[PDB]
Amino acid sequence: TERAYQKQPTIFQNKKRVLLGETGKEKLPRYYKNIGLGFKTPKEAIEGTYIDKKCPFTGNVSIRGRILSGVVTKMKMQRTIVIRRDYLHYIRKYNRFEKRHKNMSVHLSPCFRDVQIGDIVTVGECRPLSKTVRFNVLKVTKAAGTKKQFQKF
Amino acid sequence: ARGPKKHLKRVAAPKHWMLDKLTGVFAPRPSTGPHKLRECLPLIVFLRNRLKYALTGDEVKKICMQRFIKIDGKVRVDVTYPAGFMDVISIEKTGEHFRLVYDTKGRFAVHRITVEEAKYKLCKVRKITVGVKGIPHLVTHDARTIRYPDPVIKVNDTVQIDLGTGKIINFIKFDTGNLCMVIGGANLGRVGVITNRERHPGSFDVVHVKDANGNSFATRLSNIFVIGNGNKPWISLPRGKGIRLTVAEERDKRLAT
Amino acid sequence: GISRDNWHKRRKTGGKRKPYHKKRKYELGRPAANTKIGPRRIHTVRVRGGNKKYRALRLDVGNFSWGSECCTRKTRIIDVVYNASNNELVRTKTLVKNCIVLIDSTPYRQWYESHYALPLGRKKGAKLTPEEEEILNKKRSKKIQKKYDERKKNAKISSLLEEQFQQGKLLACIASRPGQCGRADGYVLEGKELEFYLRKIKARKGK
RNA sequence: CCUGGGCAGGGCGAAGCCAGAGGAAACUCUGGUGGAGGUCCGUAGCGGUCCUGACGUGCAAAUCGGUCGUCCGACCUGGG
RNA sequence: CGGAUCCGUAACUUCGGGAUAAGGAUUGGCUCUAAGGGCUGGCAGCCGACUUAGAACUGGUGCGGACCAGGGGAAUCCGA
RNA sequence: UACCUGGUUGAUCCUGCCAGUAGCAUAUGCUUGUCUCAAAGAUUAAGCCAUGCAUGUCUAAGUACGCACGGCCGGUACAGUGAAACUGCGAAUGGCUCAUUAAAUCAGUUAUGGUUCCUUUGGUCGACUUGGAUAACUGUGGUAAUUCUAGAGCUAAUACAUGCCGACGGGCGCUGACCCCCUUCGCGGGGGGGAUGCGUGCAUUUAUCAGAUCAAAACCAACCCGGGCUUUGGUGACUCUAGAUAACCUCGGGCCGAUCGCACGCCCCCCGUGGCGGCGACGACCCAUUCGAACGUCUGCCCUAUCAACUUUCGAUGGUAGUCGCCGUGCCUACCAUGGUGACCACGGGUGACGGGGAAUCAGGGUUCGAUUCCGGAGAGGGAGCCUGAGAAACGGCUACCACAUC
RNA sequence: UCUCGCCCGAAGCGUUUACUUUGAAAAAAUUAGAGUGUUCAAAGCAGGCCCGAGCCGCCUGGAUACCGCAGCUAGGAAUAAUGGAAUAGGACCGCGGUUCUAUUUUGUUGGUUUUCGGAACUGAGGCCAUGAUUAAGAGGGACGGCCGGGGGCAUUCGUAUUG
Ligand SMILES: [Mg+2]
Ligand SMILES: [Mg+2]
Ligand SMILES: [Mg+2]
Ligand SMILES: [Mg+2]
Ligand SMILES: [Mg+2]
Ligand SMILES: [Mg+2]
Ligand SMILES: [Mg+2]
Ligand SMILES: [Mg+2]
Ligand SMILES: [Mg+2]
Ligand SMILES: [Mg+2]
Ligand SMILES: [Mg+2]
Ligand SMILES: [Mg+2]
Ligand SMILES: [Mg+2]
Ligand SMILES: [Mg+2]
Ligand SMILES: [Mg+2]
Ligand SMILES: [Mg+2]
Ligand SMILES: [Mg+2]
Ligand SMILES: [Mg+2]
Ligand SMILES: [Mg+2]
Ligand SMILES: [Mg+2]
Ligand SMILES: [Mg+2]
Ligand SMILES: [Mg+2]
Ligand SMILES: [Mg+2]
Ligand SMILES: [Mg+2]
Repeated sequence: TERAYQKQPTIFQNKKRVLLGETGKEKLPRYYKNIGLGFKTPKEAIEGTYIDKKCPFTGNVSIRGRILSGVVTKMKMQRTIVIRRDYLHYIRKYNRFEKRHKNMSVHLSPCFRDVQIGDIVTVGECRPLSKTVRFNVLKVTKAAGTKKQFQKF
Repeated sequence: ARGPKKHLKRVAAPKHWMLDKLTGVFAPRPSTGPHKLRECLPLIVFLRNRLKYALTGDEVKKICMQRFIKIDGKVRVDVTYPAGFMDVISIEKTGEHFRLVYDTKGRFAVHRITVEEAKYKLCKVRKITVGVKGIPHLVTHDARTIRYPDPVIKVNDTVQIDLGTGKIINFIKFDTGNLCMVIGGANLGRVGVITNRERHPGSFDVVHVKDANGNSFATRLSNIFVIGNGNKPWISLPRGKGIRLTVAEERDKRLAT
Repeated sequence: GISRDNWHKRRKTGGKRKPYHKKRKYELGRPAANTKIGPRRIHTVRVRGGNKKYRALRLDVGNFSWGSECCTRKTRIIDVVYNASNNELVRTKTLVKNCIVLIDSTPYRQWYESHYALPLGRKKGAKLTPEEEEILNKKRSKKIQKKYDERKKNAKISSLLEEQFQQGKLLACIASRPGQCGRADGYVLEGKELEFYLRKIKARKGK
């Protein structure tokens, strides 16, 4: 359901299908956006339930510019996660590298479920969503270990 | 700074204007027009510096308002009017019909053409759109916005334009096998047949071209001007086909003299 | 003197940024004008690039579109209920982009009579309103065409809109910015959104 | 010594306990709960610092009015 | 000065304190808004509690409006 | 120029430092004939300034009854030069300096599909001339003066305003009297025409509908022919552009020439009292280009731990909606969640720190400067606010405070 | 793959960084460096041949090299790490069934159904040489004959000194 004041992006609701009286299905008026770029739209945005203004597959957030990748660190921020990008910096004097990283926040779309900490995520440049969020989660690639295992309870 | 810029330094001037270091401090800043400041050539540079018609710039400023020099059919009153690639320059008294084609080194090579070809002009389509009441518009890099062009014009095409009426004719498409001329980058003025395009989703695509005697280079789509149709250029280009051979071959040509 | 600038802010961590600008011109801030429900009164605002902005200090008229049947007529703005962003502006009666306006349901009744004859909202009196209800007599086959419009399409405007037409108020959502374009343009709440906002207004009147 | 009676309300927040976070470990940090004490402001009660006030052949052979110290106690107090 | 609420609190130290340290703001009236529960039916409905926070308006800056009620700081000697 | 030398000892070897050696760029001492270039109040004091200048501008083409000069010159306004004013443009440029500023500014690279844009370049541009107002000008004045101004009279326009004709009404939507054909005794059903009335074009602000990759039949009811028919483009991606549907289009009111000059000819008619007007200047609603601006992505900066936790009631991080803004935004507001950064050095301080392209230094590697002529930023004693303007928080603009400071 | 015209274009295309070789990449000035007798030179971007003045003249230059680090594209697969299949929920090919829809021919429209194109779910079987590199003169652990004035607790002995 919804836990806000209004959630209705673009699609007009009432077709007034009532010619003799029937309930029918209501999941048919759903907005479906193709992001292009050779990247597959997940089926959670097809048969989902969520309504997100800042979703790359539902909202008006266009994906442009650069495409980067990172590893997810935290989930405690609402509908957006913080990733880490480890890289090396070449130094001219000593003639070898050093580890550097810059933690960035990125808008995690709620269609990307099973987004457990440690997975390699693809991010894309968009418009500035908030003060520290500029990228947008695009595709979750790695399962970050064996999902086949199960423990007690 | 506040607002737009208003002057231009000789040191900050682009290299292809052949300006000096001892002559003056300020460079002639071109006025706003169809071409940007890095890919244009002013009338005072074309007259005072290149062809050597007047020694001082005040004489050029006098004659351009005494209505001798005209660009593309109509007379320009500005001494610093921009005139970029593929512009017809004619002055009204003798056979002087100059084409602003690019030299192999990147300069503006002069090219005097007969009047039967000086009447016409090629131009690259910049984009295509639709406008009021469902009519098609075409925007040219020469800042020509023309209505009802044709339905079979791709965005990166080259269309012949008439100067007397402003009518389009003879469109040529971006296809493998057409003779093109590079108008920007490190390989500007390079004339070669389009060999292989490579598309990329990052809004910029690369093109490998080949020309005669076994040479190949690469460029981007923002620096490609189609000039011919299968080793048949619609505009006669001066000093051979416009090929950079080798610096050593240039020295050998200078020794052969 | 209002600055919407972002150079007086903290960093990713929270380090205080040092000030060196002087709150420049391209980062303007103008004070808010709470659009009341009085008569029509709109001032002008100069905008960079020589543009003109229409600041509506108070408004009476509005342009609200019916949802399903695709009709749009004039509207007198009556009352402001359930801003759902700041409840102070409900008491203040300020017209914002996403607010709810009580349409006076009179200018839809003439269109509903003219296209969807045998109308409603007559409180089951069946003796009043000599409107020209039964004067034109519906001579030709356009009577049959109106019969297709009235019984085959069946004109279902089910009981929520029925009760709102009987009460004479129509709950509508604004879709335009009243302080920017000077227009209180919007649409009529229909169906699931209608019952959702009706449930919110009922719960707000309850608790 | 024996046997009985009494001490309005608030402040500080010990031990113990719970939850969250960090650490490899030692353990640490934060938010609560808890109500400890010859503890603090203060009433009744017990004494009497100052005005060296009033009286000063007075109400009184030691009292009165403010200002007072302490008031869970090494506390006050009846009877045997 | 004095009550209460919101900030912020030093030298020194036995680390417990110093501390209600020092130093500021608000306090009236009248309308509202939000939060803090119980009881029935396989989420819906009925009934009361005085608390907190926020907003507008207004009275001659007037709000602990009477009463209730810590002036404070730096030091020395002695007695913990 | 891939380089050393003297000094601890009675004497020798080694670590070690000191002192000589040579550029560099600041000052200073002595001396100085020619000639080509040539930095030059940066270091302390982004301290104070007397005096003189650095921003003005007219074409055949905005407005000329100036009292100024004067064409031959008669009269049916205006020959021409034309001082001064009204109007438009620019004074947001250039020059100067580096005081703040340490992921801030800058440098390399990417996009605005999240915005504006002077001017230029093209498209679009579908009543034989109305109204007040006013300067310069004439006389009259005030004060100690200023780029100070009042009141009396006058006139102008591309300053301000108001506002008409063309142009047949094409075509479409909704009502619409009436009419034709087939069937039924009529009732009734189907198909096809048809004036009045409201609308109508581009933009503004809404809401809705249709909008491309894929070909073979079988049952039931209506109708056309001789078994047989129908359509905008682009991106890698759209809530892009373009159509249709009902209404506002906002008095501080988007546009749809009440403008000027040159060359002067042609045609019909009863007269021109009517047309045919070729070219040029103004921005004028919008669309793109150009000069850019603006916030955005990644990466890159000196020292300090005697700066190890920082930020969050005065947003710290995110979400939901709204306000402002040119738009995307905790830029701001109400509610909700408790987040975000850090030993891979954040946070807190100092810089005698504007960042670079660069400069000096001769194996390579490095070290130290870069205020300085180019680019970008910042400021005009400190610091706040704002009109005009497309562009300013402007200072050779204004307003108020502080420190100076003239009559 | 033959979906769009016995081979190719084209699209599925990259498991992804680190590293190399191209290529675009930027703005000049400055630095190395082409040409040039500025009287040589520091510079400058110039100038040079014919003509007795009479050719109402011709020809050429104003390049290149670096532009680290960061970003983009196309080749390379040695070097260093990363997951593939261990409770099989793996890999290919071929089968049974359920629900749904875009568009074409039945002359067109309206109602019904199938093949077809695909996403979603589900049951069985065949198929793989069906799937785990052996255990470092690396390491942890286990066994057992020892060994050590190693540690802790309790006990026992010895003179001597003092009284
Ligand atoms: Mg400047
Ligand atoms: Mg109530
Ligand atoms: Mg006590
Ligand atoms: Mg005390
Ligand atoms: Mg006391
Ligand atoms: Mg006493
Ligand atoms: Mg006494
Ligand atoms: Mg007495
Ligand atoms: Mg007491
Ligand atoms: Mg007391
Ligand atoms: Mg006490
Ligand atoms: Mg002290
Ligand atoms: Mg004290
Ligand atoms: Mg002492
Ligand atoms: Mg004592
Ligand atoms: Mg030395
Ligand atoms: Mg707040
Ligand atoms: Mg400084
Ligand atoms: Mg060197
Ligand atoms: Mg070196
Ligand atoms: Mg900037
Ligand atoms: Mg400034
Ligand atoms: Mg000064
Ligand atoms: Mg200035």
